[PDB]
Amino acid sequence: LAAVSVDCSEYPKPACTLEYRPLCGSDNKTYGNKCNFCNAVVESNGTLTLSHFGKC
Repeated sequence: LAAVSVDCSEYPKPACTLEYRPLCGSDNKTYGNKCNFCNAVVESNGTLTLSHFGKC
């Protein structure tokens, strides 16, 4: 319960790297890592956002 969100002003990128940082959007959508979650923020106008860092 807070405003902890990642930044994706450099997305989207053609490479996710492959790490594993499951960021759950504020709608409960798990994204493998920051880039996968950041590609949703970029293709969503930022209407996604997250509610908690981790898997939903």
